[PDB]
Amino acid sequence: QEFITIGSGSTTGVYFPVATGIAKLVNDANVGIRANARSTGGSVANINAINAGEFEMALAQNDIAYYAYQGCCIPAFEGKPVKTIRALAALYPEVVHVVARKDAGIRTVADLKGKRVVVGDVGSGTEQNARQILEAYGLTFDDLGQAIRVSASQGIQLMQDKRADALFYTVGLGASAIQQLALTTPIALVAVDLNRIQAIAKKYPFYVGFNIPGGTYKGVDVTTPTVAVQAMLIASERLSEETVYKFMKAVFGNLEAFKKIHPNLERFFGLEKAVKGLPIPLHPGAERFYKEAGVLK
Ligand SMILES: N[C@@H](CCC(=O)O)C(=O)O
Repeated sequence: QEFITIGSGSTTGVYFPVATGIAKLVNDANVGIRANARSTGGSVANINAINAGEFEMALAQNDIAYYAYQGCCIPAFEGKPVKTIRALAALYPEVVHVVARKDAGIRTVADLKGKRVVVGDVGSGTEQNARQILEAYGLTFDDLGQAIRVSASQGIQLMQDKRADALFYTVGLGASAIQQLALTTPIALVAVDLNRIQAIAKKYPFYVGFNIPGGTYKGVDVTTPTVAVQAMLIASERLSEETVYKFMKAVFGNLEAFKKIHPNLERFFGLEKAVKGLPIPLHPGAERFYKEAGVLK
């Protein structure tokens, strides 16, 4: 068998269940691939691991993938393009969640000054968005009381224990980590003003407005106006066309099966959307798949 490891994120985010379900589905297709998901810090770690030859595929944010491919915009990639990544599919929106304890004196992003904040994991996309958003509100990590980098499960535990005041997570709606925190702890979601971000859209062009419906998380009954990017499935350029083509048919050829993997896929995924506005080139095997499917002409 040909072994594929799919980098993901924290076990209580959305990448990890999605990657796990993708891996199972391609294994079940009996196409000579043996796939597994791996938990990681998220997008930056995942791209680095593809480039290093450690992972064959991963989930990543569209913004981070662009920055990697261009060698720009964030410190992790500035100065050295990562041209070894290719797109397979745009998947679903990843929303910037800014979670605050209700007792912490936080109603806006500006209130994070002096607070203990989980800014994202080491190697996360989340941290990059947090840094950009804080600067749009006139803050740096140094203005925080503590800038904490940990996994989603560690981060929610800190907020449960009142060892953190707030937590950022760029993640699909309905992440277990967030759901679990809302069940135990009085929390709110802090708004992120797109227009304040928009002042920085020249530099960071992938933010879109996104409104988290009220009642998504327990006790959070009001809507939350924030911003989103897009989750993507990416792959090494070094994977053969034939391997990627077979993978694509096994995973995306099976649309009902694919959408069962996570509610975000059922809600948001579609084949036409999968190829729209991509930040990096498609893998040849994906191009072939989408051409046959009639999605690319
Ligand atoms: N987009 C997040 C991870 C989201 C998830 O694990 O679902 C990141 O790159 O850090």
